[PDB]
Amino acid sequence: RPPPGLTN
Amino acid sequence: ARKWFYKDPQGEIQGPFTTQEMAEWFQAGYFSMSLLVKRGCDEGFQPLGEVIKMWGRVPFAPG
Repeated sequence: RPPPGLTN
Repeated sequence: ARKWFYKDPQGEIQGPFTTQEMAEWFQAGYFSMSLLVKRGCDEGFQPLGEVIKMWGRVPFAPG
């Protein structure tokens, strides 16, 4: 899971 | 322990995350040196590059 908010 | 926060480019605070979650994202390349980060107990957000300077090491690694 990508970090919330950083990759849209 | 869940204790890490960062601010996204839209200013929204994200967290709390474990040190291991932060380490994973750092090693994957998601975190630049300008990302604003703090632990819950800390006074203020600071850019990760400055956090590394303050701590003397990347804060998500073993010490």
